[PDB]
Order: sequence, then C-alpha cells, then structure tokens
Amino acid sequence: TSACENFLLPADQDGIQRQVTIFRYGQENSAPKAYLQAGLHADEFPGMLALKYLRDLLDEAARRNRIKGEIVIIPQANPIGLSQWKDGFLLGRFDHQTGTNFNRDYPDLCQLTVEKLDGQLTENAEHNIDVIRKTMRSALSELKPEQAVDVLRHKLISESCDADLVLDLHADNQAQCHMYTLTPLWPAMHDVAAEIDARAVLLAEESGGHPFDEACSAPWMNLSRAFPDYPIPLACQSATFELGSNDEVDLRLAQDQAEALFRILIRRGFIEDVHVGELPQLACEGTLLEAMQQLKAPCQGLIVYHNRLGDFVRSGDKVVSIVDPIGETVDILAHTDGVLFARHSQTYAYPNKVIGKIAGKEPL
Amino acid sequence: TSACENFLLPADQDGIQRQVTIFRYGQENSAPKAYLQAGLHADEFPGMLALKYLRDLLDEAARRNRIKGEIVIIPQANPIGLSQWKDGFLLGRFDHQTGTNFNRDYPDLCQLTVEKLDGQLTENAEHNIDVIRKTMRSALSELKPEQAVDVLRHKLISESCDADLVLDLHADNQAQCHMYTLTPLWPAMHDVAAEIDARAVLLAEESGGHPFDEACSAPWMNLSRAFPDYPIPLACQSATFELGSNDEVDLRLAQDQAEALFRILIRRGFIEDVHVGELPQLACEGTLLEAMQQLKAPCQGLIVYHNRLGDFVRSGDKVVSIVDPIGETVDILAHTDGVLFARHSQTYAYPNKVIGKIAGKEPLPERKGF
Ligand SMILES: [Mn+2]
Ligand SMILES: [Mn+2]
Ligand SMILES: [Zn+2]
Ligand SMILES: [Zn+2]
Repeated sequence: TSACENFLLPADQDGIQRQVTIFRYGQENSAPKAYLQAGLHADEFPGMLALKYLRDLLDEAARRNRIKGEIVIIPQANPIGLSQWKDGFLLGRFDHQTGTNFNRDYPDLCQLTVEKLDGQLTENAEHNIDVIRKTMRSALSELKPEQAVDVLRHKLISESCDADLVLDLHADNQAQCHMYTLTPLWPAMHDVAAEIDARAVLLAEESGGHPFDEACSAPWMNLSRAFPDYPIPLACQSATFELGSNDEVDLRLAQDQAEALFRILIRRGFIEDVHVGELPQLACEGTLLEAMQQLKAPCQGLIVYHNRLGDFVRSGDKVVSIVDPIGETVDILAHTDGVLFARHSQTYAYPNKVIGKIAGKEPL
Repeated sequence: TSACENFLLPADQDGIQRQVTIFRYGQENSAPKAYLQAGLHADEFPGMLALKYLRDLLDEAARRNRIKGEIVIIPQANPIGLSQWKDGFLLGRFDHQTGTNFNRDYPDLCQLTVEKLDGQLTENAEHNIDVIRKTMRSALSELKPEQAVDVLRHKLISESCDADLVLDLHADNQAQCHMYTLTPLWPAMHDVAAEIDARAVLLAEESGGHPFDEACSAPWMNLSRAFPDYPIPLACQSATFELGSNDEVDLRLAQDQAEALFRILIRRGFIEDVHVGELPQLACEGTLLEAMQQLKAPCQGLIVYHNRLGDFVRSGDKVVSIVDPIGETVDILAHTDGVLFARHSQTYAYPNKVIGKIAGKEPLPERKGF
C-alpha cells in the first residue's frame, strides 16, 4: 500500500549513476496532494530520520486504509551531495561538479507558463488551479536538462509544483527549529509553524537565486500579479523547516518531528478517522527576512559565543567575539532586538563568515 | 616577557608562505625544558584558546621573574591546515598538497642516532641524556625537507625532541578529555593526567605511522633496548591531551585547562615561588590502546546513539545504530566493558567510519598493529 520509485540520474564525471528514492502513500493525482522532502543539503540530517519515522506512521495509516490524498515522501532528496565526502567529512551544501548550491537555480514556473496561459483562465478559481497545474507539468515536460544536478532539481519540482502542501526539511549548522515561507502564506501556515514548534518564522516574497520552497509557492503570487483580471489563489503552500542543527540525529526528536508532520497531514485532510485536538501555542510571531541580522566575523579566529542558542538579545549586546589565539580579540554586537535562533557548529571564523542569526522586527 | 619567532614555511601551490608563531618564556637550552603545542590538526580548537590563556599566566610569571626553565608555547602549530577552507568548513586534519595526515610521518630519532651513538655512551645516565639530545639535534640538522608540511614537521620535532616535558594538545570530533602516552611513561605521568582530568589514559609503545608524541618519547625507550648495557632513562615525557570536542570553544573551559597546564608546569619545576598543593583524584586507570574498542559503521547512514558521551557501557549493550532513511537499520554493540569517552560530531556514516571509542581493560583480538 506504498509505491516506491527509484529515479535514475545520468552518470556524473566519475561515470556514477545515482538514484532518488521516492515513496507515495495515497491515490495517484487525487484528492489533496502533500510533498515532503529532506536532505536537499545532504549534510542536514534531522529531516532524513524524521521522514524515516513519518513513513512508519504512514505505513500504519495505509494498513488502516486512512490515507485520503497523495502523500509524497523523499527522505534523501540529494544523492549527489550524499556521496561528497572529503577527509572524512560530508560536504553536502554545494555540487562538486558545478560549484552551485543544491537549493538554488530552480525553474521559474511563472516565466515558463505566462505565455501558455494567455487564453486559458476564467472567473472560476478551481478551474484556474487545475489549468495552471496542468500547464506547469507540460512546461516542465518540454525541458531537457543534461547535468545530474539539473535533472535532480527538474524531477523534484516536477513532482511538487502541483501539490497543495510542500515541506522542504532542512537544518542549520547550529540552530533552533525555525521556518521560512512566502510572505503572503502567513498567517495561512500558522498551524504548520505551531505543530513543528518553530522559534522563528522568516517571511520573504523573493529571497536568493530561485530556491526550492519559493520555486513551488512564488509562481502563484507572480501569476496572480501577471493576470490580475483572474482569481489565482496561492494554491501551493510551501515552507522550509530548519528542524534543528545539521548533526542533530536523536531518536526522540525524529519521532516527535514525524508525529508533528503526521498531525499537520491530519489537519490538512490527508488522514481520516483520527482526532487531533487543540493546536499548540506558537512560540514566535512571523517576521520579515529583511529584519533578520546575520552576525559576521570581521576577521579569522576562534568563535567565542557570549549568548546561548535561543537567547533573546537586545541591540548593543555583545553576542560573540573572534579570538586570535596569537593575536587580538574583536567583539561583535546585536544591531536589533530578537531571538538568537542560529549560531554555528564549527567554532572558527574566516572573514565575513556568518556565525549567527537574530530574528528581529526592523523597528523605526 | 617572552621571545617570539615567526618561522617561515616555503610557498605552497598558490605561492603563499605561511608562518608558525613560537613563544619562549625562559632562558635558552636551560634547566628543565617544556614544550606545549596546539592545533597541529587545525580543526581542533580547545588547545588554541587554552594556550592563549596559559600565555596570560606565563606573562605574569615572567613579569614576577618566576620562570625556572625554558617553556616553549605554540598555540597554532599548523598554519597550513588553518587556511584549508572547503565549502565554508575548515578541513585541518590532512595536508591538501601531499594528502598526508599532519600528525603522521615524523622522524624516528632512534633510527637516526643509533649509528652516531655507537661509541658515545657511558655509566653516567645524565651524561647519556645530554649526549643523546646533542646527537638528536645534529641528526635533524643534517635533514633537508623541501615541502611545506615536511619543513613544518621538521621544525616542530627539532624544537621539542630535547624537552623534558612535551604536551601535544589535540581534540576529538566529540569526546571527553582523554590522554595518550608511551606505555612505560605510566604511572610517571599520573600527575599530568590528574591535573587535566583525563577520563581515559591510553597506552602504546608504537601506534600508527610515526605520530608527534611518540616521535618525542619513543626514541628513549628504543635506544634503551638498542643499548641495554647503558643507563638510558625516558628523558622526554610526552603525552597527547585530547582536551575535548574539536569545536569545544568555551571561556571557562580554556581558562580551567590553562590553569591545569600552569599547575603541571609548577609540579615539574618550571615556576618558582608558587606551591601547588594536593594532586586531584585520577578519574580512570591507565589502559592499553589494544584494549580500546573502535566502534565502526559497517555501512553508510544516520548515526543514532543510544548512549550519552561518557556513559559506562557493558559488553553486549546496543551503543549506536546506523539508519538508512530509505533502507535498513544496523545495530552496533559494545564488545568490552568501559567508558564511551568518544562518539562523533557529524552524525552520518560511511563504511568503516569510526563512530565511537570505549576504554576497556581486556585486550581485544582485532586491535593489533593500529
Ligand atoms: Mn575574550
Ligand atoms: Mn534505531
Ligand atoms: Zn538547508
Ligand atoms: Zn588530533
């Protein structure tokens, strides 16, 4: 009662062909559609173990015949990064062959569909959703990527663009559970943030060079703006969950995160004959990404933190110092009030290294 | 206060010349000699901060004119590794240019001196120590390394081989404070182990491919065996201190470790007009390296630990599992009673990855030849 696909990438520079294993729990192309992936950055582990245990919960839901939609699970979304060992360490953030970030350069499904949708939209929002989703699938079918990493990105967006719910599971080098989403999907995804116990929710309409979560949700916002004459709702509700620290692999945590993801699926109509009960209290407000402070090391040296992970800090507070063991010490200050939701796992800096993050409000 | 030397390495593949900063607090070639280095593995930080604070303590001792010997301090013994960033991470264990481990392929000063010492030894132990140390310095003078990493290794052993006390400050990926020394320097270095609060003391006569600590202490043991007709004491007392986890950078800890290193220097006659007092409780017995179990991942996957760092584990206990999130789970057991003094910081495995260490007392059948 669970489908398993092993999608084969083309051979890399060493002639090695890698596979993306994809699990599907429901009725193909039916009902509501959910997409959950982990390990796009192959060195970010908590999502991998969480989806292993979410599978155990969905295996039971399938046996009890309780799966209402199509639920797509990819515990290891990036088998290219997962092979990239150097000197005994897994470096899973950048592609060795291209040097590019695994969570950048996704297709713009607005740019690829605006031409095709010219005469296809009506006053019926539900019609527009089905037309836009079919157009997106067609547009992607016409693309012929060659590099393993481009083929990987292509498959992942092909299997997620038409979903109602998309959770990209990530981690930071040393961080509290936090969430990113498209600004206008707040407060729509309050329930998701609450269930996973996010300690920061960071909002943007456009962030970097076309990341995966924005590749899924942004097109609905940009098409709405392209065709203001028609009802185009934000049909694909995507978010990035930073579930914790890159190396935070704990049995209890992964089980708790799997249970939270299961509760999210129940709340959004993927699981039948299960009572959830009261939504947990959200521990933070949604804030703009533009209001977040990156703490940067102005020089090389030891990273000495004066604040614990998750401390509420005030503008002017000494948060972290760079200590040259054969030289000088430099103090680095908070420039905004907020929560120090991220630091770093490797306590040595190079100049301009991001060594921490504070979720602020941008007051005036 | 102190002498400061900036020893220049030859230019690397990008034409960049790196320097090793060396501090000296005493006279020269004087009294007892101490050598302390940190960051030979450039991604191992606790020793770097500890020696910065040990310098603060020695600056004050120098101002008060209380340094009795020569004390040599190198907080960052490896400026080659310290530059080796890849994808925003510091890879400080292996040399990019040679592929070699920074703490391997040191000179065998027994092999380099046995020929020269043929007719130089007498019934006077103290004479033999001075003869062997002078011979070691000469033997090293004759060597002409060309590659930056070989020149670096050469300088570090040249400035440490003739020391009475050598502490090579290291860290492990995720570990409790623990110590390695030459088997016959146990119990001699019980005081050192006690002051640094080692939770494991691991003994070997020869470990891997010629590491630094053994390069300093082994020659005395091997020369004693080469010339059994003469008194050759273990003149150079070396140990490796794994001070904690690679990224364990804490003000309190570095200050506590600096204070402990200072107390070791006082106990061994390097600091005047300071009394130390009662030796702290030793937390563990000295055990053989061959009695230590390396836990190895038999396959790739998530590393899921069932035991906390520092837990006492029994033979047969499930300590760690390798979990393929799209496959099977494999359980890994303790095969000896002992303390799980090390695990690992990066909780994903490749086959044969060492993912933990248990300090046992019974020698294990598989642990021969390291
Ligand atoms: Mn400081
Ligand atoms: Mn398990
Ligand atoms: Zn990420
Ligand atoms: Zn080391």
